[PDB]
Amino acid sequence: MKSEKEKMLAGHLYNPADLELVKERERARRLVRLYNETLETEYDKRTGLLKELFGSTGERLFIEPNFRCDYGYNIHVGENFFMNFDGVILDVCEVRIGDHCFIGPGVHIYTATHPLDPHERNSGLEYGKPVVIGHNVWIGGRAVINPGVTIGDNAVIASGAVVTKDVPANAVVGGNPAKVIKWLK
Amino acid sequence: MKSEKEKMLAGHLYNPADLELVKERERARRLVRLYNETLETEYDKRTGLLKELFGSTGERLFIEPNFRCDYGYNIHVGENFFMNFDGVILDVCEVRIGDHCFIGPGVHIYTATHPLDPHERNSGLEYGKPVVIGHNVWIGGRAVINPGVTIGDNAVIASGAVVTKDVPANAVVGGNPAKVIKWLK
Amino acid sequence: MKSEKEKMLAGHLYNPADLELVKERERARRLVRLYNETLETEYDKRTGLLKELFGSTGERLFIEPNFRCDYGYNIHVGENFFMNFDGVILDVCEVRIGDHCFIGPGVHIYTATHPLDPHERNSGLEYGKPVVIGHNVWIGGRAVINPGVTIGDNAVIASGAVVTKDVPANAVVGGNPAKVIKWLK
Repeated sequence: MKSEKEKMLAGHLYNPADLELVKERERARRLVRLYNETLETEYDKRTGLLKELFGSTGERLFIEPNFRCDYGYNIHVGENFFMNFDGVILDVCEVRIGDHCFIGPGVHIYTATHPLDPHERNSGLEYGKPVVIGHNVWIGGRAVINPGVTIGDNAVIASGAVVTKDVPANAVVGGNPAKVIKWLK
Repeated sequence: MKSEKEKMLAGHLYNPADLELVKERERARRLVRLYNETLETEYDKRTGLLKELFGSTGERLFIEPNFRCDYGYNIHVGENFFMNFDGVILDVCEVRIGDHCFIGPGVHIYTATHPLDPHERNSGLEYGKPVVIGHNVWIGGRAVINPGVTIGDNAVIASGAVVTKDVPANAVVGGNPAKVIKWLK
Repeated sequence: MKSEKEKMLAGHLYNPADLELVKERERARRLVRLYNETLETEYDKRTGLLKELFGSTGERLFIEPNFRCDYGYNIHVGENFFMNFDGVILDVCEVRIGDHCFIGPGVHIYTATHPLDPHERNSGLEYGKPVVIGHNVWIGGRAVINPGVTIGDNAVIASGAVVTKDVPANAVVGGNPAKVIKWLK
């Protein structure tokens, strides 16, 4: 019989008050606290903390504080990852990001969600849907990436865009709900 | 013969530079500073601080740092209140929230506003309009709730929604300005 | 024969990893760290730190922590400047703001941008376009102001608005992409 963690990772309904999940969120918040307190010149300390926090990385990555996440271990980024100030990644399920990603400030990436149904939501059970972002993606500042979304290679998300569905490779999308506004290839 | 505080709470034009109001904002920011500095495992200290800061609460509530507000005492939340990372509540007038509220990260709830007219606005005088949120409401991350809005029981605010008008009970709204996208239950 | 800083300020492609630019960014973050750590009652220290950080100011200005910026010296504000909690100003190029500005919380002002082509963007070279904001402007909470935008005197930006083009004087804009929704006269 599946644990709440197994249920969470599998995209099934789970209880976030589970003791194992609580311990793991406290661990993520501890590492995030240490991260957000580092000085602007402590690059090596920052790299080390991020490689410890995330599930996987490439050689190089840089994130401006403040940063926020749920678990840490569900975040997998490619080479030369960059995220500007005040980002939030709710990584209840996997968040997999490709190489040479540029993410602007105040960007929120969500895998966490609730049942829409009033009665179901009030159970207090939640679930997640993974987010996949390809290579050479630019996510404009203040964008919102919703659970279950896949963004294709070379795509561009306009600043302030609320992305509610998959974004094709080589597309620029913007607005809310975001839609294709330009093709690059 | 009304004080600036009395005019503020009544929804009339008032001067925020008023000494009494300045002191109360200083007090809110002090409690918010103490709150934001608490460690991820300091649940009891957090509960205590929020109960001191807010006008009223139910038995249990939890907010992820960072949190910001203006006064504290104008915020009234129901049972099992949860607000995720980096929320802002500008509580110049009352913000009343029902039970079992789930609020995502980076959500802003405003009761503070200015005159549209330039001379009127440069008077420097401001005003407020209260916000009322019902029971079993889910406010998606990065939503904006404007002054004067009432959100009905069971409603869902999509991530990134900018809510400019009342939301019926059992409706799902999304967009900017938010509109009804479906009905529930 | 131009330095990366000279290309940056002139709106040309530049490399942010330039040693001079890195030094200058570290200075800005240092001063921003000192600013964000100030207590709610340290008004004089706050005023001094902002006049050090910014390119130019009027007599009086106040920003609620947290604040973020890239360089500081490209930010020029007019008399009686106010910015609420959790603002971000990416001042790769000049951000010039007039007198009596009220900026709500969580507002993002960008001058930094990337090429749309992924090979061109993957060069890692970036560029900037200045933002100009007139006098007596109200920027609603959670607005996003994109590079190259000019906002006219007495304009009002609705909360949550994503401003992708110039805003006429005496106009109210709202939405994403923002459009004029009311003329003030």
